[PDB]
Amino acid sequence: QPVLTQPTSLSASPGASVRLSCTLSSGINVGSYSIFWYQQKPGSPPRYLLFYFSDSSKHQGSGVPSRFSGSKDTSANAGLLLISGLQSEDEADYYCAIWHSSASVLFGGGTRLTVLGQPKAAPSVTLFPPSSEELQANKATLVCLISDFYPGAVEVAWKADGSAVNAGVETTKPSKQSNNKYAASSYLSLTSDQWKSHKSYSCQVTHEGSTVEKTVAPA
Amino acid sequence: QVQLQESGPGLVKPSETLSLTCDVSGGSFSGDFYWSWIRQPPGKGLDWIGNIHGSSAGTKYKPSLKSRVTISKDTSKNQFSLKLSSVTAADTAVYYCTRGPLSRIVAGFGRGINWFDVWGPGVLVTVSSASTKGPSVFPLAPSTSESTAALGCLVKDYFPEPVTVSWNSGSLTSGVHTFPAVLQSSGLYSLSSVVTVPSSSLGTQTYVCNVNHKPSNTKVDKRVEIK
Repeated sequence: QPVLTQPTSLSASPGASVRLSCTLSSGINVGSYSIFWYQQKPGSPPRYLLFYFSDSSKHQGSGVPSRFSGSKDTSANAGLLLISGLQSEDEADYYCAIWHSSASVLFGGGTRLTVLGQPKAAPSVTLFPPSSEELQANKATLVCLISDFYPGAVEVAWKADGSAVNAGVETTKPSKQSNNKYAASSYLSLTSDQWKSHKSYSCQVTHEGSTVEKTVAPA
Repeated sequence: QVQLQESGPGLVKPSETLSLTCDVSGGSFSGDFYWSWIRQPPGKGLDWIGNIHGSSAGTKYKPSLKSRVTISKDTSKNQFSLKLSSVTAADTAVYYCTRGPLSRIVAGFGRGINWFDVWGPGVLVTVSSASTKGPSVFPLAPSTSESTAALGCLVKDYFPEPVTVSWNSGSLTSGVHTFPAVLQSSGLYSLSSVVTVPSSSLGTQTYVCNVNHKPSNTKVDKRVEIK
């Protein structure tokens, strides 16, 4: 039962040199296998980065910058992916892989690489009231869109006439956008009568130490 | 360029057989390289299913799947296929087809079996017992207005993923933000796509979201009007 171990997450500052390890289980030896490396950015499929067996046997790959390279650590029984001069676009998930004669293609769990220098960014919040169409179907969905924030962690709460709402809220996890910032959405699902029965509804997004609250009012 | 493209049903019921095909263009199927199937559960990592060699048609599968998996080929059509029987929710994933490098690159290397050099874009397969459901598309009408105005479409209560949204038949890309869907306790998905435009544009330009939900064979074009 051979398995590849990768650290689930790694953080490093820009310009640093980092070592991503793919440790083989005790039963197999890293000298005997060519370690392959794959990189995956959000919203796209993985791409072959490189493979390293030894200085004699290795391959770099079309378009892969020389700062990426492969290596091994026989004492730790590990394959290594090395990145020098870390850039912000190097943020990705990194997967290692070997071929085992009896276990076939083995993937590591993947390392999620974070670069630490990025500045804080406040969320921009847009709140939509329900459509007249949906209202005519006796329902009302409030849509709260939250974009361009970093760090990715936010808290979303809803209010009715300034008082806390206790149900009907679904909030997506933060995803990363094309500008390396984070985005999320939160929905308050009501009936048309519940929508009519308050003078204001509000979506309150808490990011870092502060909150930005948007408000809509029926009719 | 040797371009790959996965196809197949986006939704398969439990215990049934998942069936996908990879169409290959720009290059021949036959050759000393492996054609492979790899899958990735949403947010989950990479998992190798199996491969078929280009010139020998021999197969190799993941040992924990050998009883369930069949990888076959169609030389007349230049495409290979994947069949995974008795599926469960554990088989929900994006499925990729891949092609190894040419023999010239592997000089004494072991076949490049685990070398996945070109990838398809991947198709999501949801294994679920719930029925397909098309979306209800509601306008998100812009709002006193600021210098920029946001308008959008709410794509409400569909199953399964995914849904794509364009704006004005693709003529409009700048300022478009389509958000990842929420999944409700009801089992149904909802998402929103907004475009942010200058105030001036509201009196001159029409705005139509184009919603594509392939699993229900539904497309909706909804004009986001101002009221």
